[PDB]
Amino acid sequence: AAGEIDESLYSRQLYVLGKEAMLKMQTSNVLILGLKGLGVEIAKNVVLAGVKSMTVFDPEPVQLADLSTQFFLTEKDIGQKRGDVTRAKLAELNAYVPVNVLDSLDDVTQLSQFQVVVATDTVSLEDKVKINEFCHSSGIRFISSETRGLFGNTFVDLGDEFTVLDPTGEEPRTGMVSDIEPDGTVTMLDDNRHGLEDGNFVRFSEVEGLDKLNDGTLFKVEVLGPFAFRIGSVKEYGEYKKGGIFTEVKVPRKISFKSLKQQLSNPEFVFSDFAKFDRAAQLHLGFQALHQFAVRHNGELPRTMNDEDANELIKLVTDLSVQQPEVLGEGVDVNEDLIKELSYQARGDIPGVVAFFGGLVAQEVLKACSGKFTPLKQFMYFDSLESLPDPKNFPRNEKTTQPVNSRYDNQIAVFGLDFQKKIANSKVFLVGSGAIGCEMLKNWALLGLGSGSDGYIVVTDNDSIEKSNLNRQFLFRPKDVGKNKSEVAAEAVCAMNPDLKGKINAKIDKVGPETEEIFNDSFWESLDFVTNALDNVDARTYVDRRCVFYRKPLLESGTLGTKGNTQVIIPRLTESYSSSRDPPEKSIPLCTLRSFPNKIDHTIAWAKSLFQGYFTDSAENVNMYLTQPNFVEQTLKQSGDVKGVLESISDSLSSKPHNFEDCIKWARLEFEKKFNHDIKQLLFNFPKDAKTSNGEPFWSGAKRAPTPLEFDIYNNDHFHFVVAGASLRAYNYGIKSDDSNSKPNVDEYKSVIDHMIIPEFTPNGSDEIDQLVSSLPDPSTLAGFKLEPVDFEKDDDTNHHIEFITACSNCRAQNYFIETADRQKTKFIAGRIIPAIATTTSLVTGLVNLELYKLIDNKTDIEQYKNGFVNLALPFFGFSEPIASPKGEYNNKKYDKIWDRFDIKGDIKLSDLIEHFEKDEGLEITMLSYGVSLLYASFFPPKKLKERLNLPITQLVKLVTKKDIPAHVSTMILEICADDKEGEDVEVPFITIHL
Amino acid sequence: SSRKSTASSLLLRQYRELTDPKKAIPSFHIELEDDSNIFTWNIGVMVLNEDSIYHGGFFKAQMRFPEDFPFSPPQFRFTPAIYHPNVYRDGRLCISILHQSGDPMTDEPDAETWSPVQTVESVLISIVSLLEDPNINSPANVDAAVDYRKNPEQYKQRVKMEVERSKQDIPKGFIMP
Ligand SMILES: Nc1ncnc2c1ncn2[C@@H]1O[C@H](COP(=O)(O)OP(=O)(O)OP(=O)(O)O)[C@@H](O)[C@H]1O
Ligand SMILES: [Mg+2]
Repeated sequence: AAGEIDESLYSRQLYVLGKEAMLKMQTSNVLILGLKGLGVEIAKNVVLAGVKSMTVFDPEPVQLADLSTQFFLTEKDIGQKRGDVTRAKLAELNAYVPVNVLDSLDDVTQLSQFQVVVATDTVSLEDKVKINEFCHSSGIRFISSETRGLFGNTFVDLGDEFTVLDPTGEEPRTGMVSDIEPDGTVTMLDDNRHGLEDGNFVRFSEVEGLDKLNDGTLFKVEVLGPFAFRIGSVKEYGEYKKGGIFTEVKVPRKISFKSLKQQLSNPEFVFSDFAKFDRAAQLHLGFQALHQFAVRHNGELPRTMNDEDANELIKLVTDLSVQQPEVLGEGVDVNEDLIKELSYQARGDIPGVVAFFGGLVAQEVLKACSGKFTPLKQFMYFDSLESLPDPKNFPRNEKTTQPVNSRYDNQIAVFGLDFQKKIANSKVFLVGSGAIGCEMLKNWALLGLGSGSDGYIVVTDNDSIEKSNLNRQFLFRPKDVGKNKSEVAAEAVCAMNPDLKGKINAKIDKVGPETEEIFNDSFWESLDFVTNALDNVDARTYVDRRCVFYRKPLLESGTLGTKGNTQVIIPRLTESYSSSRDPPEKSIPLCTLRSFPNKIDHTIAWAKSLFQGYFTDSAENVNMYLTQPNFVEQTLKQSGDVKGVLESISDSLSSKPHNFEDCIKWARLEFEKKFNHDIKQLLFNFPKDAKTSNGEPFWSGAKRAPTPLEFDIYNNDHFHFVVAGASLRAYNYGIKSDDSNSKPNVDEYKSVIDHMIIPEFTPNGSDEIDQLVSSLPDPSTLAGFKLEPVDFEKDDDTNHHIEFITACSNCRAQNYFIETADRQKTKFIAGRIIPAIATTTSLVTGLVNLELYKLIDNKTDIEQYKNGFVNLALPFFGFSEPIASPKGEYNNKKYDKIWDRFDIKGDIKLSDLIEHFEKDEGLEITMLSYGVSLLYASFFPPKKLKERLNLPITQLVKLVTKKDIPAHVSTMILEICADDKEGEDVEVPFITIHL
Repeated sequence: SSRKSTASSLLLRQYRELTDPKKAIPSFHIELEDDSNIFTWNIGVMVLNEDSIYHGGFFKAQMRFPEDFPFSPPQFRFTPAIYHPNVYRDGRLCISILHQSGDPMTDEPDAETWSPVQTVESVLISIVSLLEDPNINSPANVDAAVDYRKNPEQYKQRVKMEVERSKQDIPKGFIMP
């Protein structure tokens, strides 16, 4: 086991943490003191990540109030020990991680068994300081965390020596060099960015002229514009000639941590909101006072919404400020109202907050185990008082907030009974049931959202469960693989809070245009708001455009590895998601793809394209050619490389294999074509020593001269190109392979390749398509004959897909002296896998549920909302208020450019439309479009204009688009360009035709 | 704040701008396919200046636009693949302007890249400017490249035959400007 990582489970997490990091995690034993919501959330996340063993310590008996945020406790468990009822359910999350229970902790020395000790809100500050001194002086990593209502903190102490090995987890920067001067000024190539900050370190390779500068030596970086940097003298090494590629390196960093006692007096802060800087110090005293209080008052916290205890705490804070004047700062008074809010909420347990700190803390643990990412140094404090509703609508006093013998008791402690009722009666749509979706549903079960007689949840997802999802989508188990995410997940949370039983509508419908008959005008008009747990841009902008049309709030979010964001979309007030979208990855120029690659990304893109061509497009085309008797007409219409479609057909049929050995020969021959003949061919067309552009050698800069390959079955990439090509072609023609039986023996393949003849490379419009038509077989000769197309599945390691692409890419990499890449890197690029971890997912989801509270109060003050960006690598928190909507003006009338629209009753006539807008709005419709089609234009010729100008809109659509409008459709959205009274084009709202 | 307008509307406005006879822009005939798909234009390209080797040639083309215009680029391909040093059998082109530069773009500092501020007329200007002055820093593995580099008479002979084939597709369609 020692040194292996189950890639099928951990794939998405490995791309975040790396192999090395995960191996150090698998030697580390973690202990968590206190298993309420904060504990179980931290533990859930650490156990999913994969450490050596998880041990939990909580002997106290279960109470109903503890069910506010502990998703693993039920009503039936009351009275029992929290550790014992939590451990079994924790154990289910990762069979590779054993979960144990510490009966007792009166012997502090038991902590020596452990590598990381996390102490939650059940441990006194007295005991926290004791346990920390023991950890600090024994070399054990100590982390601590507390939630008090809508407030919270975390404290990190990794000891006198700790080494950060990779501080950001981002991939190292590189770039091609054109010149190195004696003083060390590296000038880049042809206008590429390096991306390097001051004090980075870099190595060089392929630098001709400076021999021992390529041997692994590091150079510190002084940046000189975006296209240059300096690295000190280089006269000793030689004199620059040509070529060269630099590569960034992260050097280790030794950092030191101070004990908890030392930091209570002199804390080091990491800020969670730069708009609340001043609160950090206030809360540092406050949180300590909350312990001095509990010592004085028999362990009890301030009573909920109680003023006596609040003024007592304000006293305790003032007194502490006089003991510690550097921690509050000169001339800085106590923020009495903040401390007052702290006491009013000391007893609260808020799902969204418990999730925020659970995810963040779980990550601080993996950094403690592994040396990956920069730990928090050292204290961090957080509040979300912007979640509180307007006191006028929902009063907060000692009667609104008292308990009522419910699970939601410690949420009422913050918000009041009537407000929790409003949460319960909410009608909400959750699009997607994946990592964010599962965390969202747990949070909603803990909230009771939709549990009311007026409320409900609709959750939808057309995907199933795969094993790699079990690492962060924790409502699913290995026995659930294959089932539908939404149905398993809704069943899963009704177990957790049976108050939701029968109130979650779990669909398996994909959200897009084709399912608008299920999700109809009536479906949307009922909802209070919409929540996205989507992973792709088409689904996010479709849901967005639908929330704009129906004027419904939208809660959008997302994660990339350690990074996450949240966005709040409010009708009539903020921008939508589509406004502030991201630009998809740059397409690779066709010249770099087809003839002059310089990265492995170019050989994998080329290799995928070739996979898709060989084993999918070709079968699809042969089966279309035998099925559709007018394929040739549609293919001549179909402009792109028609001769290559017809040559694909003719190849598939003129030489079809009948046994596996013919597939082997085909694969070896293709090897020769792609990597020997085609390379020699390119070299004939542009010779190695060709000096074409300016007098300079042709293969200079980003152009690398290739070398034809001499097949060597002992070269692993050469071998697996033929093994995979052979098995995939065998699949295309329904030919049983001997490798599906057992794994491939090289002597078998070598015996066939040894008795093969290898053609030498010979270097050298209407007739060309007709002779190919005549050569093709007539479909009538081939009965029942089908080719089986291949459907690229990246996550099946037996199916030869990534195997072929790896080999193919890497062979082409050999061709162009590009370093090869392993199976996992190819899977990541070829398969476009997004790195994911459960820690970031939980944190983001919590922040989202802290904005949901604001939606329930119909808040319309844009400043009360918070859009989040986190990077747990750093760790960095950065909130900002949402951007207000663009506004526009036509004819001195102002309108909202995202949300406003003209409403028109009935399937009006185009003429009546134009006249209605000139009389009523002063706009002269110039151009009018429906979806993708242009219906009307003011510049149209007479014959085009008169036939269109007389039609009603639905008939107009049918005329222009050649399609009936369905009967289910109730409304249509039209886009117009128009002129104003002055004759100048103006941007104007859209039109909603209520039929 | 550059391109607040819709994608559909943006292409329509640039379609009306480039099809206006009064505007009269530097010779480019463009019309939508089936006057219905906004996001797929058919474009006839004629060469302006006599000094270049492609003068007096009408080469048809299609421009396909993506849903997220203009923060992605459009695809361009000649409806008949032509004899050009930067044209593959497909009809697709080696141009630096139709690909994104990547990472923080910040200034897009020295030359020729796709941006949101970039316009369709700009793409069409650069297709013509690359046609009349071919670019040999990014050649394509077509016969046309090798012939331009050695500089035999065959290069200009196959340019002429292609310009004659291009002239073959102008009479159909009364108004020839
Ligand atoms: N158009 C859509 N309608 C409804 N749900 C969708 C749509 N598109 C994507 N989704 C869903 O959103 C969810 C996103 O979750 P997530 O990406 O965390 O899991 P995943 O895609 O299975 O994981 P992996 O990224 O490792 O393959 C998926 O279940 C996906 O099927
Ligand atoms: Mg995904």
